[PDB]
Amino acid sequence: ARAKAKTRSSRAGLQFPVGRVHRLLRKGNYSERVGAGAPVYLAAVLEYLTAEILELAGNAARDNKKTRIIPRHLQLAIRNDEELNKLLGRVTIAQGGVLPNIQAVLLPKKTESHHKAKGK
Amino acid sequence: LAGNAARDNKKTRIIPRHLQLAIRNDEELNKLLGRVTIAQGGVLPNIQAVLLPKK
Amino acid sequence: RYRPGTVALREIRRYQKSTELLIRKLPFQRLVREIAQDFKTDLRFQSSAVMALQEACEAYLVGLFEDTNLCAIHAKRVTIMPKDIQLARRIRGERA
Amino acid sequence: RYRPGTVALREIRRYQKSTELLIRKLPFQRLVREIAQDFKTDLRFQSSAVMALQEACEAYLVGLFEDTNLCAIHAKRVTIMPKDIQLARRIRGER
Amino acid sequence: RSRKESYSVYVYKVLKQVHPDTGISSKAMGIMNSFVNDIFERIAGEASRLAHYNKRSTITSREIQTAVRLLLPGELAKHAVSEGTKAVTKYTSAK
Amino acid sequence: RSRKESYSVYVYKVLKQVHPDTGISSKAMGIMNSFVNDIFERIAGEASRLAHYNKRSTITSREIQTAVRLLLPGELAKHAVSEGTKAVTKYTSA
Amino acid sequence: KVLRDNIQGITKPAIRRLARRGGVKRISGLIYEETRGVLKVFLENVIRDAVTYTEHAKRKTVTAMDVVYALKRQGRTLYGFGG
Amino acid sequence: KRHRKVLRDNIQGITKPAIRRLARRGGVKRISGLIYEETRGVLKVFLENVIRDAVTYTEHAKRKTVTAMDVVYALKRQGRTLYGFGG
Amino acid sequence: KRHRKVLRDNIQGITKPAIRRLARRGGVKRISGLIYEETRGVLKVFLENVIRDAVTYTEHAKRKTVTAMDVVYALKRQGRTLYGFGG
DNA sequence: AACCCTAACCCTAACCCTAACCCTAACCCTAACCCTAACCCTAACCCTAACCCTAACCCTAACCCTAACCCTAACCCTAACCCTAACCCT
DNA sequence: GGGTTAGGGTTAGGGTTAGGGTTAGGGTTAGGGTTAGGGTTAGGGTTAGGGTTAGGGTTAGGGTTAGGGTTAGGGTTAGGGTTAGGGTTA
Repeated sequence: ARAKAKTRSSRAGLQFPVGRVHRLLRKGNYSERVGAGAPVYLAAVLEYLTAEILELAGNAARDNKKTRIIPRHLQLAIRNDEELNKLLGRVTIAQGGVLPNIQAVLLPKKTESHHKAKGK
Repeated sequence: LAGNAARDNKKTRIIPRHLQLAIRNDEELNKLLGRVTIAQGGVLPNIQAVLLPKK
Repeated sequence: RYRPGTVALREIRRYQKSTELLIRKLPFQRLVREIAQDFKTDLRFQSSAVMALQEACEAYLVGLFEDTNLCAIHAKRVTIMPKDIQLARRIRGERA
Repeated sequence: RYRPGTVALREIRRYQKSTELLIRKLPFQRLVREIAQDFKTDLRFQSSAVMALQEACEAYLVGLFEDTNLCAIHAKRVTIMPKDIQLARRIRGER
Repeated sequence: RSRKESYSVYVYKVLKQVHPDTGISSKAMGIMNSFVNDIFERIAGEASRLAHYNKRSTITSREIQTAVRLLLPGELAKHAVSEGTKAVTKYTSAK
Repeated sequence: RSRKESYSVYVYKVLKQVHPDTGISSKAMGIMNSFVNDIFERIAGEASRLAHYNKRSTITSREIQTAVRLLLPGELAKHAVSEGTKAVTKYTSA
Repeated sequence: KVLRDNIQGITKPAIRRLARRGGVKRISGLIYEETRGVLKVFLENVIRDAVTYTEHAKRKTVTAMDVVYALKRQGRTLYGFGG
Repeated sequence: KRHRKVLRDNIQGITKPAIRRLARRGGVKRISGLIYEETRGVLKVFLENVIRDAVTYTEHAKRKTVTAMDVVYALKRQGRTLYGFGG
Repeated sequence: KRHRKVLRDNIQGITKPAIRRLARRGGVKRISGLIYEETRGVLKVFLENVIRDAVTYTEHAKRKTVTAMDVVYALKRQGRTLYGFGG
């Protein structure tokens, strides 16, 4: 009952492996018995997170006229979104850098009044 | 307010443009002179976010 | 003489728009080697390990300096004080 | 006539040398019930659960007030400011 | 030759699906590889404790769905939950 | 009704050994019970990861001895290590 | 679910003795609102965590064990109640 | 004639003008005087802690080479999940 | 290269056949459990606040060798003069 | 928002097992619910005493000036220390 | 991952003086505290009745496992699409 090549596995555009997670969770000393629908859910969540991160980093990469995803682009993209920063608040990306932001209250003279006189 | 708005442009002389920028910035002064159109003052640099080339 | 106040912001923007290393490699390697010798002798180091150590130290120093500046600028002072670092470390829970 | 500056320390020592509850139970239970109703209706509460919640809230409030006082006393000010709480929350990483 | 497990083909396929004419760099691949393995031990690690707390030992689809609302924030948690439900529905519809 | 596991007899024996004519209170027993179970999942939890990081799966005496210096500070870690070594020596002797 | 008269459950003289336990001598005016808002946000987070936990266990009674587990997951290992 | 080990001038490896541009990345404009010593002491304490953790890890693995993976694992155990190097 | 024993005597050597032999001269008969450990620590300060004086003395005369003529002036400041080996 | 001349790293095919994803039957083991009864969450109220609310009098406390002087701000001749290939091993 | 021999050019380290930034002194005029008084509103007993909490046979729909086939998946390999610097133009 071979019939023809029944293409599946990576169905519905789910490019994440739906099986290596189950293999890594069984030997990972997590639980005694692992279900079948859990790896699918985990792979879907991981693929959605990766796709969101990539689509949020590519838009920031295209702003600097760069079609490459450098670590600086990922650092600027993660530290921009609210949910992405709340999820990755303790993660420090190597070769990333601080977000370009200055600070107010830096000049102490502000008004710059005439302490002298008009007539010398 | 006019002097504070003019000091940012490195100009210690109050011009009508600085007066228009200072009047159209304060919330208390905008509701009073809302129907006042200061001549030779222009508008405020405000561009919509939809007009900018986003994603 | 012109008034300063613009070279500092220019240097800040230039160093923020670049991702280059500021601390050297050989002095840091010698320092971590001397520190490791205090616990156990006959120890070596690699390149990626000391690189990750330098990156973590740079991130920690940047965060500590940012916290110190944010604590000092809120007290009507543009400069920071040596006690502000201890204050930030006590608030964050690094030394108790 | 006693000058001000001693009743505050006396009350502080009296409240620190005692381990009695300060917040009520029924108002806190009604508050947490109203909060739980915003997510899902038909919910109940116990006694040990709300007791642990009150204890955790009291500990968090004590820590936040201590941090606010320690931040305010270092700026030559004996009193605290409403911005000091936000400052401490931003430093600790709560926002 | 004991090769090491790495997520490269799937990452490149996802990037090409969400952004054409794009790709990954050198250190970006290792960063994404370390990011995947970090959340892999965080979501799956909480499911084991959640199953042990209820005197159980079966981690099914609900154990992973409920762990999304705990790790992920708000809007991302609902989106991931919807994606997982659609995926399990497409899986149960046809094998 | 299914009894619940609690550390009470051993705690009372230890307290009587280190301090005569003493005892535990009401909430103190639950506090100590919650404290024991907290460190029980912290020391034993790190040994599994330490064994998995080296492509192993055997948690022996060295896996617990090395985990002492990671969780415990300085003097307490050396004291616990010495106590564990003397205990394993008395166990292997007889 | 009561009217919006429970959110203002924190008074003003009662919170004075509460801050005196830590070491606060003088407070202010907007503290009665800022502390209330911070407490409301933290309680919303803890209640959401407990609701997610009791939904994992398919239970409708928020017990002390679930609250202790949620506090430990957030980073506050509370002792006393539970196990 | 032919020996010599290590000294201690490496502790003063942090200068003064080089640390000025380092703090400028975060947003610091003006520093002070005792910062060059306080920051050095804090860095020394933190590095001693991280080096002790890495030494304990490499002693568990019975190795004498501090690799990047052990440093990353120690940083993650302390509370700093560093990315880039390792896996 | 260099020898791996760069410990330079981590305050050892003076153990059971030395501490007991030194205590037997005074009048100590038995030794309890601890006794030691701190015995090698109380002698560390005796060389920390004495040899530093000799080093500081030799640094004043632009020298580099602590002779016997400088070790007697350091002990005289504390209040323990020695006759014979000094001169 | 020169974008270009420089220009190697991101770049589409392709490709050979290939090692994990799927199939296919057996089981087998993992949730309600209906009797039930027990004790804990909640519902009206009385008192009365510490606890709490509201003016007057005033003694320290924070802030805005005034002059003042010492530390950190900005080149300049260097010339020592930090890189930049290229193999070579143990 | 260390260790070698050129080298050389960007980076690090010696004066310097002048300009604005903490620090030091005097009321100051607005800003919290308290003790005398009273009118509570939360701290304790008595119930008792419903609204939940808490164990137990029994499935059948939820799972778990030994076997193939095999679609999908993992190290190399070009030549081309914008990416870094250098003079121009702006």
